[PDB]
Amino acid sequence: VLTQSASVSGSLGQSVTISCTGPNSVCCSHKSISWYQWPPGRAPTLIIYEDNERAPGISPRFSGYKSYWSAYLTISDLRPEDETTYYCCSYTHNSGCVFGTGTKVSV
Amino acid sequence: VFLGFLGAAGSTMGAASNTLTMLQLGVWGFKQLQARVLAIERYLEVQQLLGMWGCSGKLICCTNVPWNSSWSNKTYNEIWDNMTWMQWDREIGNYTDTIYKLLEVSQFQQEINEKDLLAL
Amino acid sequence: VFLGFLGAAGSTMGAASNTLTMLQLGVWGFKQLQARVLAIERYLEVQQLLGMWGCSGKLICCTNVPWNSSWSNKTYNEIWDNMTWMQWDREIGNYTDTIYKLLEVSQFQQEINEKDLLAL
Amino acid sequence: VFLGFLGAAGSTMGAASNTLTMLQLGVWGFKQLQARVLAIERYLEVQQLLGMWGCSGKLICCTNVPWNSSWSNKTYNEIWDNMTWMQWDREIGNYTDTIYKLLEVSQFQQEINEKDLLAL
Amino acid sequence: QGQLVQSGATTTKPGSSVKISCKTSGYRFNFYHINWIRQTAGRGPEWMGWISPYSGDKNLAPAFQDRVNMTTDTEVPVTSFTSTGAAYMEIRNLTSDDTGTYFCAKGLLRDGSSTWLPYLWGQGTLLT
Ligand SMILES: *[C@@H]1O[C@H](CO)[C@@H](O[C@@H]2O[C@H](CO)[C@@H](O[C@@H]3O[C@H](CO[C@H]4O[C@H](CO)[C@@H](O)[C@H](O[C@H]5O[C@H](CO)[C@@H](O)[C@H](O)[C@@H]5O)[C@@H]4O)[C@@H](O)[C@H](O[C@H]4O[C@H](CO)[C@@H](O)[C@H](O)[C@@H]4O)[C@@H]3O)[C@H](O)[C@H]2NC(C)=O)[C@H](O)[C@H]1NC(C)=O
Repeated sequence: VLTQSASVSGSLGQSVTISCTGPNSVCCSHKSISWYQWPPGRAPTLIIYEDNERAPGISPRFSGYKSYWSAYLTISDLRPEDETTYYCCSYTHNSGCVFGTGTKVSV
Repeated sequence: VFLGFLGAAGSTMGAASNTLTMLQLGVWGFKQLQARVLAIERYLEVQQLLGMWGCSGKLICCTNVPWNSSWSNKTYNEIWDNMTWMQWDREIGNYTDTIYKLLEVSQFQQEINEKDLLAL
Repeated sequence: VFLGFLGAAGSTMGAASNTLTMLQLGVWGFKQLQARVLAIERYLEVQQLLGMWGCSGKLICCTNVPWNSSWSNKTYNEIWDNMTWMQWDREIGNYTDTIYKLLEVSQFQQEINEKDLLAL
Repeated sequence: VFLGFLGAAGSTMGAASNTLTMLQLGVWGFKQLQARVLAIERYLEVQQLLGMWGCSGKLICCTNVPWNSSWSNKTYNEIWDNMTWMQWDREIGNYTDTIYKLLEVSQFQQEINEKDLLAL
Repeated sequence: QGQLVQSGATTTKPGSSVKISCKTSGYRFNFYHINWIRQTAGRGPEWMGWISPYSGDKNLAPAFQDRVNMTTDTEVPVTSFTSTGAAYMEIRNLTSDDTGTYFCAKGLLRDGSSTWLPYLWGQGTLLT
């Protein structure tokens, strides 16, 4: 039920921004949004949790935002390894993740 | 008496600290006395330091020293909701004396600032 | 030194508290030392408690605990103008440890309230 | 530990204070213990007095006692810029106990003034 | 640190019920929820459920409510902050729709609002 961007891409030096939104049952002002970097069929990676918090070791280039109706994932200064798919979560303190449709990128 | 408040030693730092839920001169005569002196030597080890930081009678005293990120570059949420006082101490144990000295000068200068303030 | 302030032991509670007006190892060598340790064990018995209530350096510290009338249902005028500290202590001696614990949590929570206040 | 802060003993009073820049019971077993008790008897000699003046945890506490010019009729500039703590102490050593008593009553009355203030 | 090694990538046919293991190391197994999440090839990544290796409390999705059995045996102490636990999970009326790689991941923190968030992931187990 949680939709994101169809697809985006950029080049080495610029930035992107992956959308993520849904109805009031999933989005947003009353829920926490997390962002995962997930290569298809392999071990994923946490990058952002509860809106704008960066996981340990995550480079300061990754940024998260959340208006009252949608959440974004800004990937400033792209690199070759950032060419993956991306998914967003929608969770509270006592629940489970409601993942997104999917958004892919490239350079 | 109840100096054993270790009850939350395996809990997270923020769950534990932020929101709790006549002798005879023989070998039991000199043993029991040295154990009585050895206890209050150490209670005054810390209560003196607590006095040198402007923290006498305070369990949670805020200071005037910014956090040098070289001590620990970790977030509030990955400290007080993830680590325990036992292991946080070990991670930051090397700079423990630099912060002490620096706490001491922040309070000493704060003592003379109020001295210049109460002179008016 | 002058720890004998009993001078107003027979006076009313409010008249007294509210408005005052090199050894040799022998039997005098180990006696005089234990008497010296036994004195400061007890001075730190109370000064530690005074620190656990936010009362360090205070002779009259006001607290944040309402008076449970089951402790003593008596008036201010029939306490501080009629009773003496010696006999008031005996009347309220049973609940003396309940109040201590309760004083301790009132100060601990007060330590984190100012912690949330100074965070802004 | 570092109780030897005499580093500025020959400097002027205002340059120093205002702006800094397991035993065995033998003759080393009872010697080392009495030296350990003799140290904290004296740390509590002063920290008790500091508590009786409303100065717990303070290196520079201002008081409520005006300066009796009969103690020393000398200027701020001929004290804190001319004399040293070692010799100033000797000059004012005779009245040192009168000021102590007087400090003690200024704090005791200040304890009941705030008592009348917090009663509202 | 920490590493969650999973089970083998063995395949079965519909009507069966397979168990997937998840052997942890390098961290206190009791301190963080274990979390299984399935990546079906013909759907979106679906969260299956976390269990508490300490409280023994579980929470699944309503799509696996009466279809999944998730358990953990006790942890083996290694040092003051290192344990070795094992996580097990099954599926009831299993079909071929449930085909995909299954992951196990430990929780993020142990307090706050992001407690169980699948931070450290495993190796995945190919089904089919
Ligand atoms: C010892 O170590 C363990 C392991 O770390 C500690 O256990 C963890 O404690 C933390 C809190 O410190 C827990 O985080 C909380 O998680 C709950 C989720 O549980 C809630 O939801 C369940 C499913 O809906 C529900 O069944 C629960 O209700 C009862 O059931 C269980 C047992 O079945 C029982 O344990 C409960 O207490 C209830 O009796 C339960 O309601 C979540 O709701 C919490 O969020 C709230 O609180 C946080 C602050 O804590 C706040 O920030 C939020 O906004 C929200 O208000 C909170 O996230 C964690 O789940 C525990 N388990 C782990 C990590 O595996 C244990 O506490 C340690 N004890 C000591 C003494 O050190």
